[PDB]
Amino acid sequence: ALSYREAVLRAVDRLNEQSSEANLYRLLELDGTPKPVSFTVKETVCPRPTRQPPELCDFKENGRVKQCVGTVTLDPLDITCNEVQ
Repeated sequence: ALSYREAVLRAVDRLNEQSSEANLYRLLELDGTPKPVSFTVKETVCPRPTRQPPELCDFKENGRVKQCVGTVTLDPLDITCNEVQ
């Protein structure tokens, strides 16, 4: 469970690392073999090149919200996030 939650936060970090957007996204809601994941992330006030954990970054109001899905290994990134329509 805990390792699970941590792998999701870790994924959020990777999405931010691979991102091309201006700001860091932060976890909004969390809904051996890789485990399925489904969670939403939301845009924060912190600009992408910032060595600040996203959880210390306030959400941007009216900031973009995305739904991410895929998998995580409790020990490559396999999640794709699409803006919520």
